[PDB]
Amino acid sequence: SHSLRYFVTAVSRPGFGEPRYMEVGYVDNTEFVRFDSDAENPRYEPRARWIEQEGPEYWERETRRAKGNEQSFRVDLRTALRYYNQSAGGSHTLQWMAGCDVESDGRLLRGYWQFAYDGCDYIALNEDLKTWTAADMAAQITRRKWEQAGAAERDRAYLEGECVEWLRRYLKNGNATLLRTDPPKAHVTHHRRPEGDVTLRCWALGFYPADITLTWQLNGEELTQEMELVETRPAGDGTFQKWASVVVPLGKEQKYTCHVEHEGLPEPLTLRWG
Amino acid sequence: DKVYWFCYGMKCYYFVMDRKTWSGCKQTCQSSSLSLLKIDDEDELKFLQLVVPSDSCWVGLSYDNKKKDWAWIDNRPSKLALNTRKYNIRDGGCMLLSKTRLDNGNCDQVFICICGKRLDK
Amino acid sequence: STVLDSLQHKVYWFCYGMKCYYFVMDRKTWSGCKQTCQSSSLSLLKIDDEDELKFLQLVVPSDSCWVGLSYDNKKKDWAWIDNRPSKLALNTRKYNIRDGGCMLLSKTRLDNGNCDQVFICICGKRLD
Amino acid sequence: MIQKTPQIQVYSRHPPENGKPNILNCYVTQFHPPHIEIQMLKNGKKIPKVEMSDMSFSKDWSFYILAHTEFTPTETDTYACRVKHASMAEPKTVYWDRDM
Amino acid sequence: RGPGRAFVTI
Repeated sequence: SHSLRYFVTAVSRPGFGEPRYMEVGYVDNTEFVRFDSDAENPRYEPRARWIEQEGPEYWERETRRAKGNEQSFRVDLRTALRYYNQSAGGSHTLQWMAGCDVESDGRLLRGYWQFAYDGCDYIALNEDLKTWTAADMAAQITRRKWEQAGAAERDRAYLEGECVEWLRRYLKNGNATLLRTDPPKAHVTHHRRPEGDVTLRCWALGFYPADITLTWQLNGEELTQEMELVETRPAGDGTFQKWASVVVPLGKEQKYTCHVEHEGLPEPLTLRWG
Repeated sequence: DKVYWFCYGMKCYYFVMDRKTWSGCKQTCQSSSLSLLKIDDEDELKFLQLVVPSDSCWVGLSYDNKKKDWAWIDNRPSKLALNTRKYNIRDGGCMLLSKTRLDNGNCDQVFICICGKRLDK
Repeated sequence: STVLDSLQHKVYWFCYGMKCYYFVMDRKTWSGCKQTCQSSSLSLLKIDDEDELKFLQLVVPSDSCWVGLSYDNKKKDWAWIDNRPSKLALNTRKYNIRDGGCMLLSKTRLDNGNCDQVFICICGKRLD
Repeated sequence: MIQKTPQIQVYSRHPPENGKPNILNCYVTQFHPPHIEIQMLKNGKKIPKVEMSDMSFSKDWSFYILAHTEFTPTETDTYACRVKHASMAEPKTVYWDRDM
Repeated sequence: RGPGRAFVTI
């Protein structure tokens, strides 16, 4: 499955300037375009090398779309203050994410066209791509407005057509790097703790994509017995990192083996303290 | 942990207002003789979305990397029709419930838990 | 029947900490709400602290709900349902009584409204 | 409306070894509102040259950001990341641990 | 290419 998605943010700062507005496009979690209102003459900019082959028309068109979108959000931020009876003094955040997830076949697996206000769901186009689910009565006002205007049809047209068409185009533009798989450079560290036992930590560095499965086994078994791990984390260069550890009795380290699973590994890895 | 709970029909729901990993939530629920929430049908989904505390919440549905498919906590089906292909492991292998959406997220990230208990068992 | 209905005769509810809340969906006047809660041996909600207010706004309707806080004309000030103070630091002077002498709770506000208007009632029950 | 506290992780790009230049990373996630102040510290002193990824948020709406700067691990120098966010009364500091 | 709000405000 592959995806083309745009993440948009509008943050107000009443009395101190126009709302900060941002748009970020991603193809399978890879950022390729971004528009930041914070510049003298803001425009959409390339973020991946494979999007630089898009001609000038494309960039001026998207820049115009982004500015048009920025205007709607300024109005939205004002409307939200009235819907929620809030004062014009505080900063508020309005977010939007729209895009498509398309199966290997070219069929639309799932479409997105949803919003959030101050950190939580506000409204979302349902999977039927026809009706909406509102988070509260304020958002219900929006829903009634959009259903009566039939705004969903316009959104669905984009999700099933243009979004899908361009995702396919992008996947060709970036064939070389959008499907890259950097295998993990794995090693095991041994730490003796005050408790008397030992912490065996299995490390995985410089891999890509972020997806990965690190597991520990005892004499080749279901060592799911509570192991410690951390959230997969990024590096400046775009690769990821992760580790998983378990406590073991000092003297029986060679009994435990770490197994690393990753898309870039034709065959899973098995490491020992050795 | 602070707990926001109630019972409706033949099930009780407990929202553990502390953000934990999906695994943390599963452990928290069975430690109190409950189970990370299983949604049984569309009507229960819509009802729960109305009372969710304005946040994304861990429920008992997750990806099994060895079976290469999603399965509820009890390893049995639900009348809640779900096309598991609509969730790419690329966005995570654990499911979250919010007021307007049901979407997968990163199992290692932290969110509040929804523990469930059936009264008619 | 509802959770508040007697055995022999619409309300949503939940508990949080040492307290339970019942939302009487049949909109009523402020005093109408006061009475309804009293009839069920409950009390029009008194918010005890900032934390309770914080949590409640995560789950209460965007539409307002009557709470147990009102203006006493012959004391020229606001008082909770039990006529006792609350840990909640509320500025009961930033409200213009010309716009209402009863307190409403909403997802984003604690705004005053006209006591004669009808809104959902939030009834509170203290555990033990 | 809801505010979410930032989750913080401090780690190095490469396995550490004293005297060998490396890259110190501070990954902050799951926070809201987006307004945030991040400071990487060396012996409690603000490291000057700090770069951070551009504003980004996940499907759940919460924000995340990666801050990084050059550093050379020694045996007694300390490295930390201090984060100031509206969701916390006080700044939260997380120290680097060469073993995690 | 991205989505357009096309002035369909909340």
